[PDB]
Order: sequence, then C-alpha cells, then structure tokens
Amino acid sequence: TLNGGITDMLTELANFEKNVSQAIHKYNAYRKAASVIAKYPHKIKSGAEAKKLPGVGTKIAEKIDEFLATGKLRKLEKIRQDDTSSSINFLTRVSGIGPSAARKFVDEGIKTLEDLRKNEDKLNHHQRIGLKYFGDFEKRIPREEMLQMQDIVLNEVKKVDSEYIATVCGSFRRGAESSGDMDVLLTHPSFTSESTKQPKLLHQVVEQLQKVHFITDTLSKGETKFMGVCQLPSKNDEKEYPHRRIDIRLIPKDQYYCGVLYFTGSDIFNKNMRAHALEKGFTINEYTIRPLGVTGVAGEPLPVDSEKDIFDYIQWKYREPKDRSE
DNA sequence: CCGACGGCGCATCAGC
DNA sequence: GCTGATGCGCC
DNA sequence: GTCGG
Ligand SMILES: [Mg+2]
Ligand SMILES: [Mg+2]
Ligand code: NA
Ligand code: NA
Ligand code: NA
Repeated sequence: TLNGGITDMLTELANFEKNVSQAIHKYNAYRKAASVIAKYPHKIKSGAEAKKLPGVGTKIAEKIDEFLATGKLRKLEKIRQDDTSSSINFLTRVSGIGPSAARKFVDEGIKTLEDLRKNEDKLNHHQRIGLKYFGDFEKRIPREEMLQMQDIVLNEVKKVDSEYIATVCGSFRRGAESSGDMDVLLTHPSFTSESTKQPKLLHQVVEQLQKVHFITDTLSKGETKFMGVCQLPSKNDEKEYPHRRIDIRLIPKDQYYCGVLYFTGSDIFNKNMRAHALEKGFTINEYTIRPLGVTGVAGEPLPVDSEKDIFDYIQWKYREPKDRSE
C-alpha cells in the first residue's frame, strides 16, 4: 500500500475517538479520510496534496505533514502511553465489550485478559463468548477456508429446504483473499415484504448448522438476524481450525437486491453511498430505496430489479462488488 | 457559522 | 408485561 | 473532523 503509514495513523486515531473519546462522528471522519487516502494512487508528498481529497481537512493535513516529516504523531505517542486509554482500547477488542462497558470495567479494576478470565460472571453472554474466542476472532479467514465454509452452509441450507437461497456477502463477495468473518444473506419465498407464510425460517437453518457442528455458539439471535460462531471440521490427527464469527441475515425475498447491496458493503462504501442518496433526495436501507418528500418524510419504495437499479436512482455508475472495498 | 453526518437488528434496562 | 432509550453489533 | 449551504 502506497500510503500505509498515513492510513494506519488515521485508523489508530479513529479507534481512539470511538473507543476512548466516544466521539462517533470523529471516528467516522477519520475512517472516511483513511479510506479515500487508501485508494489514492500516488505516494502522498504533503498534507496539502492530501487535503485535495474529499474527507481530508485542515487538521488531518497537519497531522499528515507531521507524520511525513518525523514518521510519527506526537498525539498518538502520548495516547499510547496513557494507561486508561490503553486499557480501554484493549477491552474493546473483545466482541460485546464496547466503549461504555470498557470504561466501566476499568473503573472496577478489570483491565487485562487475566482480569476478564477470572471475572466471567461479570460478563453478559455475548461478552463471555467474545472472551472465550478472543484470539481466534482476531485471525483472518483465508479465502480457501471461506470457500469450504460456503460449501457447508449452502449444502446444509439446501437439505433443510431446497427453496432457501444462501448468499455469502461481506468481503468474500467483494473478492477479498481473506475475510474477517462469514456473512450470509438468506432468503426463502415464504418470507416477503408482504407476508411471513412460515415461522422459524432462520431458526430451522441455525438448528441444522448446529446439528452438523458447524455453528458452535450464539452471540445473539432473533427472527431475522443470527450472530454467532462457527468452525470448519478438521480431519484425523489434524489441528483444529480457529473458531470464526458468522452472521446470517434473513431478508424478504422480494427485497434481495437492497439486501445484498447492504450486506456486500464495505461499511464505508455503504455510508458513502447512502449519504450520496440523501444528497440526491433518496434514502437507502437493506430493504428499499425511497424518495424523500419535500418535508423529508420517506415516500414509497421504488421498483428495484437489480443492484444496478439502485445505483441508477442516485446517478452513480455501477460498481462491481470488487470495487466497493472502501 | 453550524447542522448534519447511514440505517437498522438484538440485548439490556428504566419507567410505568 | 410494554415502550422507549441506550449499548453494541453488522455491512 | 469535514462538508455544504
Ligand atoms: Mg464480514
Ligand atoms: Mg466489518
Ligand atoms: Na479535502
Ligand atoms: Na468490542
Ligand atoms: Na459479519
């Protein structure tokens, strides 16, 4: 990556603002700048040069000049030495522990992996599982393993009901060589925006995957979204594969394109595209794209028959999944 | 200057 | 119990 | 922190 030092700096700042400062808009600002810089095809020579890019402002330009000149950022150097900031940042690496719980734990004297392990009864279910698999959840998933996981999920889903369609989204669908977790969009013709003609549609699928020992734990689960843990089977004498995060989202079948647009991401691409939609007088979620009335109230869902239809409404040329890794 | 910044599912909790 | 606010998660 | 009105 041409500007890796700068993008790392901005990502670290973003994480600080999110985890410690609890300043969600500064977090988003920093990530937006990191992302636009990441795709810039030149090795940046100055803050001024960077400031030409949408999302990079005066303050980031100044940090960029400091970083280019010295290879570091004093602001970050100090943050890295601050024990409370260090502690809070670490604790938030556990799935289920956010900025608030992290600060609360540090208040109570719980601030290391050892502290967490001996205070399991101070954790909710989600946090308990995040702790259990702390190491595993920070590992990436090789695309080769994602393919094996895809094969199991698609085949087991088929065994439940041949009418289900499961689609692997997230970075996998963007063609990444490695993924952070597995994202599965699920549809069934019994569940549309007009009616739910069959209950337990998501449950049946979760059950089957648990039955074949693919899903190993559950972080949360409702009628349309499952958030849990899974694991590839290993062969005789073979070391086990790491446990992996899996998210499954059941989406009304007639709203598949908005759903797959959403679940394909990236997250920054979605924020950027949805913000552009608003500027264009539309609102996009995982279900529909709707016009904004003169008052700002969302109108009725617009007809959508492809991902491209959505791009057309907001006057964007189509971008294939592989070009949405912002 | 200053309001807006994407949108929503599930878990947990307060107030009634 | 329900409703609404908040935390945390997903892209 | 950055942007647009
Ligand atoms: Mg993912
Ligand atoms: Mg992600
Ligand atoms: Na700029
Ligand atoms: Na966390
Ligand atoms: Na995911």
